Amino acid sequence: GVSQDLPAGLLDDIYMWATQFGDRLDEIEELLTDNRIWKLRTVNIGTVTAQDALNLGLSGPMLRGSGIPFDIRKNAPYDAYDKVDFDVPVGMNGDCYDRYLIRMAEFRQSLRIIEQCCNDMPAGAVKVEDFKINSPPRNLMKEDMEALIHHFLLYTKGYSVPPGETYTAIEAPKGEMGVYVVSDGSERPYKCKIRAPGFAHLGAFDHIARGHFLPDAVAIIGTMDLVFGEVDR
Amino acid sequence: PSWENIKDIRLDPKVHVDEVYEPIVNPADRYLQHVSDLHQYAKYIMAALPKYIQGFSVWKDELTLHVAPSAVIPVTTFLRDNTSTQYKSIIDITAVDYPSRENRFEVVYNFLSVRHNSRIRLKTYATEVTPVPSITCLYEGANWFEREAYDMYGVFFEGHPDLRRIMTDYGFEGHPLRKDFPLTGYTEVRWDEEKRRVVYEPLELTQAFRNFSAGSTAWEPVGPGRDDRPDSFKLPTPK
Amino acid sequence: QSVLVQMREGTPIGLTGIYQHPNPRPALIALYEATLKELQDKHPKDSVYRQSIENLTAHRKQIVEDNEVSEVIENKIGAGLIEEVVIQAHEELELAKKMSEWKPWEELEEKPLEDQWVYFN
Amino acid sequence: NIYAGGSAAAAPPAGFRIHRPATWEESEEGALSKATKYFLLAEMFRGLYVVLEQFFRAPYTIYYPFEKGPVSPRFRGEHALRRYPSGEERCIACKLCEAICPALAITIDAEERIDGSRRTTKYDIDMTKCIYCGYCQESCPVDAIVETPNVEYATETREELLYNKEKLLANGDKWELELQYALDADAPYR
Amino acid sequence: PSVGQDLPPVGGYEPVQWRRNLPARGFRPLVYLAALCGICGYGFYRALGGIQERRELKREK
Amino acid sequence: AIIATAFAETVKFSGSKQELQKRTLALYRQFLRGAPTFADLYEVQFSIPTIRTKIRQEFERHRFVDDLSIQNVLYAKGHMEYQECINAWKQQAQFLKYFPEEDDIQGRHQPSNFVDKFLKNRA
Amino acid sequence: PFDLEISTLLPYVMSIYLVSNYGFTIVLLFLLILIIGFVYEINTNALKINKHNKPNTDSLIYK
Amino acid sequence: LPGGPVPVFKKYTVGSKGIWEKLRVLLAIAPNRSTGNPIVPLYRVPTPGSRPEANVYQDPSSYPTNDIAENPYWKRDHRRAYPQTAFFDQKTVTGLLELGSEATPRIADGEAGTKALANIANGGVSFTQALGKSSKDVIYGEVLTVNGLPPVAPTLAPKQWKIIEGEAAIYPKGYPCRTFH
Ligand SMILES: CCCCCCCCCCCCCCCCCC(=O)OC[C@H](COP(=O)(O)OCCN)OC(=O)CCCCCCCCCCCCCCCCC
Ligand SMILES: CCCCCCCCCCCC(=O)OC[C@H](COP(=O)(O)OCC[N+](C)(C)C)OC(=O)CCCCCCCCCCC
Ligand SMILES: CCCCCCCCCCCC(=O)OC[C@H](COP(=O)(O)OCC[N+](C)(C)C)OC(=O)CCCCCCCCCCC
Ligand code: SF4
Ligand code: SF4
Repeated sequence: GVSQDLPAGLLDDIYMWATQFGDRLDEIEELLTDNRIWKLRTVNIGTVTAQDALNLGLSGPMLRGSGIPFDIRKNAPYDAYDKVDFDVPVGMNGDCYDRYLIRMAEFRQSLRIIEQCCNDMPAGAVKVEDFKINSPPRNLMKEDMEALIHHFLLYTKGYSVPPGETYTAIEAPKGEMGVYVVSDGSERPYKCKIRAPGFAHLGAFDHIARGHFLPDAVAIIGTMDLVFGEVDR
Repeated sequence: PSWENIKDIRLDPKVHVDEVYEPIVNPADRYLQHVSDLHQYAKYIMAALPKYIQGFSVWKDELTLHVAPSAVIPVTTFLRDNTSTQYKSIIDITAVDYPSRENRFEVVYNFLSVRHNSRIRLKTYATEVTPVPSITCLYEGANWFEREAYDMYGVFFEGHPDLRRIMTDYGFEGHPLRKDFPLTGYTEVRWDEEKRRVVYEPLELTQAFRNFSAGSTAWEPVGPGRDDRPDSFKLPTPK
Repeated sequence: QSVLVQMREGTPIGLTGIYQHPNPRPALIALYEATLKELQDKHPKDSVYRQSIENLTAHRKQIVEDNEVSEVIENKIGAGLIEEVVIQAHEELELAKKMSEWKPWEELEEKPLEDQWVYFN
Repeated sequence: NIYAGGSAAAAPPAGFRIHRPATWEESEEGALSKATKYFLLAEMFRGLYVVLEQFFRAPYTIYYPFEKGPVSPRFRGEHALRRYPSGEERCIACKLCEAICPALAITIDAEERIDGSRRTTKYDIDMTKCIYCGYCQESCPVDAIVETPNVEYATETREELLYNKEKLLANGDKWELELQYALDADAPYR
Repeated sequence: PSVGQDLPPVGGYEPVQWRRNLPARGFRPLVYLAALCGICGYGFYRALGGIQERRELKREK
Repeated sequence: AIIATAFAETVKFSGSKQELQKRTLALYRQFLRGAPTFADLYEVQFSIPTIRTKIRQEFERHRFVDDLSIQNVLYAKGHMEYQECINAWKQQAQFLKYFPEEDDIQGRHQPSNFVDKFLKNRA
Repeated sequence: PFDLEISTLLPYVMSIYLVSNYGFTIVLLFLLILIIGFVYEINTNALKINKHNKPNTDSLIYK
Repeated sequence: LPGGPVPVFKKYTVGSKGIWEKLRVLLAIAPNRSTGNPIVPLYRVPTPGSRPEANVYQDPSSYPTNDIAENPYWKRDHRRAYPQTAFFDQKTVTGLLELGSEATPRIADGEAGTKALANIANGGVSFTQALGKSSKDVIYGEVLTVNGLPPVAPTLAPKQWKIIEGEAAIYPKGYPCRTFH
């Protein structure tokens, strides 16, 4: 679940932030979206067709740059994205310009999530209910014998995961990011593997950057958005 | 109409519950119907390619086809091209070594059909010396993935342009993600002042690595668990 | 004779790389008939593979010959646009051509060992 | 109905067909209107006027050693071994902070002292391999080690950056008035 | 039970702005072109007048 | 990545021992043709026949290997090594991994006997 | 050759009063003769560096 | 238009006062734009180490879990109620094709049905032999769809798209990006 509960007055503060971030973003939008220099630098740069966007394994803003309506939080939803209403931007030409426009719109959609989630926040527990996978609170483990036993064991040994394998993918803002973890049945993972989006984006670099000029080899790095914690680990 | 006369929201009547009501339910119960669907789909695929599909496993919302190594290119082709499957996007391929098996590595392949919104896994096997055939013939995004599975595990992909190491040191001898390879490795780096270069030396630590895996449980922590195999896909008891 | 499957320039379309394809349903029908002829030619009729792609291309061919507008059929077909559907029918045609060289209705040639495929109970 | 096979109810949506892009002759703007915006750089000037507006507003810069930025009490900086009221070391050598530490920074040796009480002989943190996860503070039942919000302790040698028991007891001495403020606001939330 | 948490308001917050606020500003482009031609033509009036005066001054000298 | 690197080879496994012997001798020829560009490229102290004797010595390490698959894995590792060395990707500090013996004398007191191994308990 | 034209205008614009109505037309003819070589240059697309790889426009035919 | 332009007195930002605001509504692109700087008496007062809500906080709970007396843990444990991977070889699929199912038992002779199980468990039959032996409506019942079609690759929750194209869209027409919902 979550590490601990929110502080005492933060829900009233994210609202106060969002009220002004709505215009702080339109302001950044104005000197780039219809800048003719920013336009000419990225209009037919980095074009990927929708059929080889699948063959390269591209996802997120690069797959939706090419016209394909696919994102995980609508298609295979998780973590209370069912309960929150929003729409999705998808470009039409496979270029750096539509990959820019869908980010500038995903800003807006994320702000829509934030205000819907501040309005619809319920009460209740913030961690999972049982003390065999995460710790009791310190009010309890200092007087409860069971809870002191569970607190002592979840930190020395840890909890045990049942034996199995899973590939779980969510939508990072870079793209589809997944993890393939093999559980022995022990308290250490037998195997973990991170599928980073930017690994497949940088592997796809040769396929796109053929026949571009040298300056337009730099504007295409900034659309696959390589942070390099992703690409090598 | 001012920023002086704007209302505060800290002074407000807020939500307050006496008591929270959350019903308890098994998370595996929401999958079951789709899991049954997945079973039927897999029983079709094995019936469609009996020469090439040794097995399958359905855990919970996740399908795995168990396929032999010389059987991988006829299966992936099928998964790319059949109108029912259409597993266009390569997602993630890698290896896992089980040193207790004869064929040490198993090589897993993850595919996404963005049409039908479905994932599939393909498992083959490989020894340290014997290859797996490469699917970079079909997928141009696969080869880097194959290449990473080369460097961390030593698994080969026959028919691969530019198989070499990636995300490791150039003169690195060893395959790191491998149970005989130690954690801290074999060598270390320092600046030799005499030769005015970095030298690579056998490894030595100022604090030795202390694993606390010695000291695990002596009681087996989880049961066998229940099944979500449907009654359609298990053998009938006689009478 | 020769058939067109994918326009790579022309009137633009919602997807990148694909363009609007002139006269889709003759190319569609001819692709379907090539698939059914190839498949009844070179596969044994006990095959589950052959039976299913027979019934599948027969169902799609029936839908394409019945209705006459294009976006009545692309909602009844259930795949994407008909440029996509023609690409898919071409793809199942070349899949069906490869399957008779690979011959996958046989028994499996590579049986696993039993130390193979055990996962920590 | 019944669908085909390769066919779900995920048909194309009503309106997934594009409209054909407009030619030059089917446009509402005149050539004169369109090319006045071309040669007189209209939206370039609009984006120019944006940052001109921004010249005339208040900057955000705070002056760092004279004005510090945000603090929550949850924040984590250097380490401190606290003491009881009436001065007792609190560290009952339970090895939990060592067992949980994700980067193996803690090392402890523990011996029974003359009182028969259980204390650490040796406590040590490598601050070069510390990662500030706070698990060592979350784990301690006595709440003996904490994270003070000090981040301003930057050193010049590695030897200075290896904190034994004595440096951490001096830290828990020095920051104790502050750690009162931190744990008065954190302890219910823990 | 739940006591002392951060909770939302009894009626919720009022909606923030997530649409694009890019209103089309300025005159029509033909207004700017007409003003440009008017300014430039008046400048040509004064400039060509001054050249003719300077020619008459040169005649005098 | 449809275009591959310059000194690439599609990795291909031989069912015959002799065609792998053909490929091994071709690889030795590639290495020894490239010894002078290795001497220029990595700014080395010594001269080219020491690169050539190291290439020959690294091949006489693996001469009496019988099993054909192990010789295939050996040939693939060797071609990857050639491709790294020829393309100037390896640097001088890892090019001189191959020469631990040549750079310096590491000092006195080389233990040979049991007793001078014993006096420093193999150190 | 364009730079040599720009400094060929430089004797004219100093003599502009003395050759009034006559050197005006000679300069008009001079400028237009060089405008024709310029429209040669931009009709030929001479100063472009153009990218060698297309989307490969050629369609997908079969059999 | 539910999330449309709001004026800048509902935006919690320091703004301006006096006739300087009458000057900046004439000198603006959109007059309903904030200045960026949050209102100091509103934004983060009281500071987070000084909160009256911290002394009243108690740890939260749901009812059928914090319940003191009626629940035992083995009824609401689900880590030990995990399902396992149903691993199927080819000979158990031959067994499912020839003997039947627990929904569909094609087995009489229970005493002899054990030894009818046995030879397939030994590998008497093979799988393509089972596909040839088996009926056409068992092929169209259990292997294929009841209409004879291949089963489509299953998804858990299908997503039907609905393109928003009017002025409820995020970009007006002429921009190369579309809202898909
Ligand atoms: C109908 C009108 C009148 C008719 C008479 C004919 C013309 C008379 C007026 C002449 C004045 C011309 C001024 C310069 C013309 C610039 C024209 C232009 O926009 O260049 C286009 C060029 C690329 O052309 P293209 O590929 O077709 O794409 C254009 C997108 N539509 O784009 C480019 O290559 C880059 C564009 C660079 C623009 C300059 C960028 C930096 C300089 C900014 C200067 C701003 C000055 C403000 C200073 C304020 C001081 C207080
Ligand atoms: C020093 C010599 C150089 C001077 C600069 C060049 C001349 C100016 C030409 C462009 C401006 C103009 O006059 O544009 C006039 C137009 C009028 O548009 P509207 O009718 O309000 O649109 C209505 C659209 N609604 C319905 C959406 C609202 O925009 C403006 O008022 C915007 C403010 C322009 C401020 C001028 C910038 C300089 C600030 C200092 C004040 C002098
Ligand atoms: C190719 C574009 C042709 C445009 C034609 C426009 C017709 C305007 C006629 C008005 C006549 C007038 O009012 O002119 C009067 C002015 C001043 O004259 P003055 O010194 O007071 O006269 C003294 C006569 N004495 C000596 C006998 C006493 O003289 C001019 O030169 C200015 C002409 C007006 C502006 C022309 C702008 C041309 C810009 C072209 C850039 C492309
Ligand atoms: S500081 Fe805490 S966790 Fe560490 S040994 Fe002392 S009591 Fe245990
Ligand atoms: S903060 Fe984390 S890394 Fe640092 S000593 Fe505590 S548990 Fe270890």
